Amino acid sequence: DAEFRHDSGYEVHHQKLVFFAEDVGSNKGAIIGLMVGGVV
Amino acid sequence: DAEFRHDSGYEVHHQKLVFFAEDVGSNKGAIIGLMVGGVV
Amino acid sequence: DAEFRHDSGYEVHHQKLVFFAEDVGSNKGAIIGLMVGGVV
Amino acid sequence: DAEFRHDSGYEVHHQKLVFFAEDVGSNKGAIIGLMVGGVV
Amino acid sequence: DAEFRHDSGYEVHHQKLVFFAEDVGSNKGAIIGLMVGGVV
Amino acid sequence: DAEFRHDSGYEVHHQKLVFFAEDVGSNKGAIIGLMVGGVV
Amino acid sequence: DAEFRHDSGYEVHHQKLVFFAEDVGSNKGAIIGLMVGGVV
Amino acid sequence: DAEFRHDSGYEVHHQKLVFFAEDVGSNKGAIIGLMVGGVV
Amino acid sequence: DAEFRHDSGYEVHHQKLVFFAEDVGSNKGAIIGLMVGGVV
Amino acid sequence: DAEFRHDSGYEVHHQKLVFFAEDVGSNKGAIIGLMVGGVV
Repeated sequence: DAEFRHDSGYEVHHQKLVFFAEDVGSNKGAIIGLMVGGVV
Repeated sequence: DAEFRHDSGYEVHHQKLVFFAEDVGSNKGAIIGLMVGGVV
Repeated sequence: DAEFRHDSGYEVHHQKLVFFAEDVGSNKGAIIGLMVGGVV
Repeated sequence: DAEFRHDSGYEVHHQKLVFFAEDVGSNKGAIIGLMVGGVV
Repeated sequence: DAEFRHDSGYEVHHQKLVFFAEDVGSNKGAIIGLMVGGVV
Repeated sequence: DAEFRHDSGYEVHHQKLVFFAEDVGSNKGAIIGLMVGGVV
Repeated sequence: DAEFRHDSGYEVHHQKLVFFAEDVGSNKGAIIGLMVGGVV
Repeated sequence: DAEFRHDSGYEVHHQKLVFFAEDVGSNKGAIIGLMVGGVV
Repeated sequence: DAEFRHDSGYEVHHQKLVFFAEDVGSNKGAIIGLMVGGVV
Repeated sequence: DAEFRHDSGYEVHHQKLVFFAEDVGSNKGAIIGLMVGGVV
């Protein structure tokens, strides 16, 4: 319901070689998965 | 409803590389999984 | 609703590499798994 | 009351590599597992 | 009032590699497991 | 032709789904690897 | 050296899922490192 | 000692899921590692 | 002493789940490590 | 007499689940280690 009202939080403050999934407010009741990798 | 116009703050940072998921408020009953690997 | 009239704060930061599931408030009746590996 | 006003805390500042599941407040009737491996 | 006092602070950090699965303050009725291995 | 001759080896043969990197005869020199995950 | 266009083998298959990396008898510098995971 | 001209073949047969990695010959000055995990 | 059979041979195979990490035939000055876990 | 030979020239397997990590043939100036764990 409430989400576009204000920022429930924050992430990231300037960096290199970084990735993520920013999802807040209300999650969904199901299934989720993710994978990542890097060399050197 | 679950989070009124309150404060709450979050920030992410790192050096080389970083990744993940960000979910605040109230999670639901489901399933989640993640994996990561690197070779140097 | 949990997280009654409050603020709460959290921050994450590492060097080499870091990953995880950043979630504030409280856990729920579900399942979660994570795995990571690196070669030096 | 569970938590309090102002920043509740923080996690992850500096270190080689780290991963896991972060959840404040109180844990619920669920299950969690994680594993990591590295070769020198 | 619960864990120790009102406002507080928390941060995660160490060496080599570290991982955990749980909530700060206190734990509840649940289950968790962790394993790690490496070769010198 | 050190790569044909008779039947070097064999196994199972035929499947529902498969993925990887087939490298025979010759290969590269350095470092190789990555990370992958699948559900169900 | 017996590596340039040498022999490897055969295999892989069944009726589910398979993943990995196979290279002819040619083990060079840092090679073959990573991690993988899957859930049912 | 090594595979001095004497045939060479390898085959892998699994069922549910299988993963692996390695050089079919001689492990020279290098390093290799792998990790895998699965949950019901 | 070092391989001694027609059709060379083969390696890797199982049912439920299996993992292997190591150079075939012979090995030299190197290092290898692997770890795996499952819950069910 | 060669060490526990099961890789090259043969087949690698077991029951339910199995894993292995080490140099097969002759243990020279090298090091290898592996670990695994599982729960109900």
